[PDB]
Amino acid sequence: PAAIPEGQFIDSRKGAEKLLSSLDIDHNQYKFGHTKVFFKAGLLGLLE
Amino acid sequence: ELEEKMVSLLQEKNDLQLQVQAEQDNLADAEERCDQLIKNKIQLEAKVK
Amino acid sequence: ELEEKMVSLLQEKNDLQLQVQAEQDNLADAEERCDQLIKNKIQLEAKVK
Amino acid sequence: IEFTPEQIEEFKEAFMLFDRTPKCEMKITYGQCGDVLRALGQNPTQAEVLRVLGKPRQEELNTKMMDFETFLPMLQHISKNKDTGTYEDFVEGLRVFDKEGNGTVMGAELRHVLATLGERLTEDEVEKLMAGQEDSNGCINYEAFVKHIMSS
Amino acid sequence: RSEAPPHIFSISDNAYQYMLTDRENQSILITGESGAGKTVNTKRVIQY
Amino acid sequence: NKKPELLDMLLITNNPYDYAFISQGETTVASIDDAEELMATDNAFDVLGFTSEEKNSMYKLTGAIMHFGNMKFKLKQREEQAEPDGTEEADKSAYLMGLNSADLLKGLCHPRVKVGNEYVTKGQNVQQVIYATGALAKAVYERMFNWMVTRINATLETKQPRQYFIGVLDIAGFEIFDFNSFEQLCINFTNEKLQQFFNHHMFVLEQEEYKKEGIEWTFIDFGMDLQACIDLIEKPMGIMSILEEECMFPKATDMTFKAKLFDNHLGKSANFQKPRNIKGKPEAHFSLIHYAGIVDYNIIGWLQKNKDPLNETVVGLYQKSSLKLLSTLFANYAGADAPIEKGKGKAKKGSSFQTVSALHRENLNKLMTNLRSTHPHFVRCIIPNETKSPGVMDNPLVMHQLRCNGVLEGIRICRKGFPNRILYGDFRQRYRILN
Amino acid sequence: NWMVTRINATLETKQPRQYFIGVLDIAGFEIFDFNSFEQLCINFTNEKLQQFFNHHMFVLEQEEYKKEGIEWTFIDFGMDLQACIDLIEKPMGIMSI
Repeated sequence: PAAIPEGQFIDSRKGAEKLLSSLDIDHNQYKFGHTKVFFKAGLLGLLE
Repeated sequence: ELEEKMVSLLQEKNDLQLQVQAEQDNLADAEERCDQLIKNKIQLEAKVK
Repeated sequence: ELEEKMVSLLQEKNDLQLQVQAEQDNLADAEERCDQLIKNKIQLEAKVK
Repeated sequence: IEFTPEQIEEFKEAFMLFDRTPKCEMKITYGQCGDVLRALGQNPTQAEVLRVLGKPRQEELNTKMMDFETFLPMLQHISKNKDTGTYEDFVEGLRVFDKEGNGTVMGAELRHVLATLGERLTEDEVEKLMAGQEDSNGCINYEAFVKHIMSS
Repeated sequence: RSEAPPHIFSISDNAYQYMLTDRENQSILITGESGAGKTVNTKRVIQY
Repeated sequence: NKKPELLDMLLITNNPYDYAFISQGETTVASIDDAEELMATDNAFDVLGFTSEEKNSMYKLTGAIMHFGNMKFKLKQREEQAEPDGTEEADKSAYLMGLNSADLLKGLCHPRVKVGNEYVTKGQNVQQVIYATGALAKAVYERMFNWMVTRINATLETKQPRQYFIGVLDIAGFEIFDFNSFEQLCINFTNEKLQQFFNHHMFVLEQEEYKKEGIEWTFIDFGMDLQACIDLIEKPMGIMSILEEECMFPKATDMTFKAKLFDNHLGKSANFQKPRNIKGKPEAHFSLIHYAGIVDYNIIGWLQKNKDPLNETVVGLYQKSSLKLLSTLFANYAGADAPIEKGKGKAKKGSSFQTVSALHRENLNKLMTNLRSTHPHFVRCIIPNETKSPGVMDNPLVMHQLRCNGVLEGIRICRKGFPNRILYGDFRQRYRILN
Repeated sequence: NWMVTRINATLETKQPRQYFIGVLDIAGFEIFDFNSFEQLCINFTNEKLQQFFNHHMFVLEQEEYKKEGIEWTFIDFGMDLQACIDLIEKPMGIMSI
């Protein structure tokens, strides 16, 4: 919960990058576009 | 506190009767609006003949 | 003793309500009966015209 | 950091009652070391007691007795510790047991899990804990439940 | 999926919880020419 | 009025003019604030006896209907199946709900389609989804307010006395703008009958009440009637009209709706007023002899206004929601058990998202027949000006209005009509020894 | 067929409900002289099912990719089998005659 304060995003993209960065992932194993994120094997199943 | 409760019953008895009337009329009106369909149905089948 | 009489007043309320609910089931079965006739109209209308 | 005079007396007031012996012993058992901390208004796990006991056989009465001269140092130790478990550490844990975040969790589900996970409870500790607030549905409100556990 | 080594049992369980999460109903197809082991598995799939 | 803390959790914009569901702009009201009125009413909740949770809970569910309009779908012409450019827009919705965030952002665009009885999937084309999301927020509001009234009556039920009542009728409508639609029609169709009850009560039910009481009265009346035009009893209202007996067939349009009115009502029934040539390729307008003014209604759009369809899945997944108050707003029970035979609804009856006009038949019978049996008290409020201005009056308007509210004939009977009325046993016992 | 009737009648205890899954079970590639109405069913399905792989595994994922508008050059793998399922000139053809 400590990853995103009051007003991290804003840009829903920019604050997702903050939270996902806090959880030590790069935006390639899971990819971003506009609307969606693309997950390879295990990635989503690792977030679980 | 029992007496305070009971007093609602003579009233709810009259409450129910009015609704018993109103939904019996609602049933009657619905039965009529079904009766027009049932009665015109003979015409519909006759015309098809 | 009025506890029994309390329930007795409630019994008139039981039947007045049990009657009405059954008249909702009266209109309830009539719900399929009614709309079925409205549908039976529309097809027969298309059979005629 | 030390132990104030109020802290000494509270430890004693209980210790005298705990040590139930016609002859001395001016000592408790390493098992009583647990429930004493509880009665004193502290809340350690058995694993915390095992973190601080030199008895790798836990649990049992008949190995090493401890004086207050050994207890009070351990109390000073417990007084230092942070890793006990907050409301937050529990609010985390609860958020999978609600099948749709309401607070109202199923009693039967709570039973199956407490017996299997964490430290594990006994049959009794399960049945005893769920004697309220059980309503005609079976919805134990996990948060107010936790706040009670915090309360005492 | 990323807990277990390659065996039919997890081919099942993986798809199961995915359906339970993302709502997607699903259909397995076994493939091989004529001489593989298809239906030999499927008997075990039913039992599992 | 909300503080910087609540601003986070509740997920309001810090900045203004962000909110998409607020058209035109930030319009003001003459003499009130927006801010301090919040603190007053919030305390009014505490005064109602709301729990500290439910304070935030009702606001949580209510506020999302601002949030939803932000979801900006964009044309990506390779199919036209648009997915909206963001997440924050729908997240500020999701969190306030506690619905599965993945279920939300996926299911909105790709739901499981009931095909006959089985299940298929589909992406919705851009506009299909855009409107279907707008459906979702208005779907929550209709449900929430209906939940609100029922939950508020709960705190105020007559805690065990002899339920004896007065009935006050407060229906806010009969508003005249260029835009009058089906919304204005369902409302003004009660106001018409209330005005008819004025006829039925000022002439009639006043002296009917006298007749029952058996006083020294003489029956007098004048021909001020509406009935050969506006349906009174539930059944006439429940035969009215083409948006009743044909609201389920794929070939019916808002065009044909005006036409079947024009066949059945026109010519012989003098009360009906026809359009001034917006017919054939039409906006479709009509009018009827309503006392206080000839209302211009527009017909196009009534189908969807009387079908009210939305995405299934996303509401069905809202049923599997959280925050208690958020959840309750979704299902059946409604303190009653009955089979659903459709065209609607639940009762009444089974499913087509809506058919509210039929639900407005059931309750209509229950209000009216009882209202006949209740003593009428009336106040016939007239409007002085269009300009919303205090103290000002216009003559042309008032000229017309006093001629229109049956005020003349209304004073011709209600000149002897007693405005004071009590009990004779008391007045006899209370005067006694004067003589 | 008597069994297929009987068993679905006895092992279906919840008519009209979802969800549903399934497993596809068919033979493989074989050949036989006497081609009448029957044998054509098998090899045609092994073919079309290979194509069910090809389309789902290479193409379908991309049909959404191309629409997303992401930096992604499309990847053809040159595995198609479409031109046998129905007749080019006249739909069905053989069946209608």
